Amino acid sequence: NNGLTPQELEAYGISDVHDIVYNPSYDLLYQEELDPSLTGYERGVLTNLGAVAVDTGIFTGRSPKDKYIVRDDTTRDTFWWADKGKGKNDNKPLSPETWQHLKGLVTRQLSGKRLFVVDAFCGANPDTRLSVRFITEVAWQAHFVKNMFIRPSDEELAGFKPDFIVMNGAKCTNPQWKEQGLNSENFVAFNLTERMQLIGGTWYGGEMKKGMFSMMNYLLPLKGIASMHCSANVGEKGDVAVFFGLSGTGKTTLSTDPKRRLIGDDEHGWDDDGVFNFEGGCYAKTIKLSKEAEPEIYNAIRRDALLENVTVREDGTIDFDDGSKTENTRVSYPIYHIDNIVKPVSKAGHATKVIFLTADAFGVLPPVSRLTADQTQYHFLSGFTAKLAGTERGITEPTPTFSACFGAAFLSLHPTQYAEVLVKRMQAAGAQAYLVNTGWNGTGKRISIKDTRAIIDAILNGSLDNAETFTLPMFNLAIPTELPGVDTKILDPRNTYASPEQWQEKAETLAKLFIDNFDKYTDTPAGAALVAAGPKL
Ligand SMILES: Nc1ncnc2c1ncn2[C@@H]1O[C@H](COP(=O)(O)OP(=O)(O)OP(=O)(O)O)[C@@H](O)[C@H]1O
Ligand SMILES: [Ca+2]
Ligand SMILES: [Mg+2]
Repeated sequence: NNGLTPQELEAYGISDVHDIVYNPSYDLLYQEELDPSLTGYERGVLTNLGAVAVDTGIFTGRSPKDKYIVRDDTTRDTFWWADKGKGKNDNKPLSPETWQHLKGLVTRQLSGKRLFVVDAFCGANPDTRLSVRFITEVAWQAHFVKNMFIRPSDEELAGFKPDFIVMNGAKCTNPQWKEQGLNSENFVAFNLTERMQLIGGTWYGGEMKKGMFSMMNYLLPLKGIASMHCSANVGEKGDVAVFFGLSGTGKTTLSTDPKRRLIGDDEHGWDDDGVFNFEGGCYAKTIKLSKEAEPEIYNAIRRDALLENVTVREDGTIDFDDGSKTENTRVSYPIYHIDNIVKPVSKAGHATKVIFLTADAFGVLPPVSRLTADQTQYHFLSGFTAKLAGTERGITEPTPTFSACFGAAFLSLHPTQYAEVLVKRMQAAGAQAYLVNTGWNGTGKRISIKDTRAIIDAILNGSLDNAETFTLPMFNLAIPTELPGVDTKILDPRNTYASPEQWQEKAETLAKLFIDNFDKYTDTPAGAALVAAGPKL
């Protein structure tokens, strides 16, 4: 039906496939999205910036409650199941039977129509990458995966064999859900024996992106390769830095620095050769976006970029400040929309700087701290930050949260498994870790992007490592006495309070939350020993 034969899709259970649009160019996608006869959520609008904008419907973020993984002989003893030992997680078990029902709904839905099939790679390295095949009936969805995943060359497509198949049946729902013990009529299901992901009900593109990240998070650590929820860049001297963090904490904004070559902004692996990007694009947040503060991200918004849920006025101009649809407004663009990037392949050497970004809503943690090896493990496992996004934050949150490894929602294995491989990679490279508060302090306002950038610079240029430091009580974090380019006043979180006693109060409350959260890791001699690295009242 074009590139692919209708019979190859029949193997997946899809029938009467009328027309196949295989690996569409950006030009065909542009034409497809602007088709005047499109209706509903398939419709695209042209903005004054040249980029097309879409409305993802009801779902403006991920639906963790609708995430299920089939429990069978492949995943039984390896997955970090939500219903097993100590472990707050979204890995809810699903029966092969219910899975077959869901598959029937999606294949029936995709049957008898024109489909968009995009073949792409997840992982920059040939040896550990997943060849993924995406099937959708909605043009902008194909566009999303074209932007986010690694676009294969013509010769690569020649002998392309899918390792994983993602079927997006956003238009259908499961009416038998109550009867089947599911959360709702929507679903994001994974089956590792069949190597497939099914999406129903939710149009949100993030589900495909994070779904494959969840799969990489399962496969890579099993072979000794770290799978990380971080941004990464390289300086001209070949020095690599990785920035860990949750939604909206600064991974994207802080890694996009003109003096450094961007490797990626969200998901990376770490093998014997170094750090590699899993993706071929960036997924930036756009609420309150200002070209003055984020010129590189602003300029990447042009033809081929795909805006999501932003408010477009009558004259086609965008209102980036408007969060009435959702505060989780986004834009995806192929990585090349950023000028200073690593190419042709998104990879670099071993990371020597590991930065943990935390958006502290309590206004307790210092702007920056140099972590000891034990504190590194402790804070990585604790993953304290704020859920300021992921479905609509920046006003409906920040919700204080402890997200193991700074990405609990995408972990398929136990948090300790990610911690050990990461610690292994850091040791071999002599990497140092730092904790950075991109959140709030005593002023009730977020730390300015300018002060944060100066801090990142200080870390990257080593001025932080050679600065005199003193210990912050309770948390026992080593903070610099002064830093070039940064206002000395903010370095000590107690100073932003009219009384350090006010700080004491909040700091004791936060410390208790940390101690409470960590107790679930004290089971092993290791976890038990790490308690000494955490807060002490
Ligand atoms: N000091 C600061 N440092 C970083 N980001 C800041 C700061 N002050 C405000 N922000 C805002 O916080 C948000 C951080 O978003 P960013 O896209 O970097 O999050 P992320 O870590 O990449 O999240 P995700 O995992 O969802 O991609 C941006 O909207 C940015 O403008
Ligand atoms: Ca992310
Ligand atoms: Mg991002």
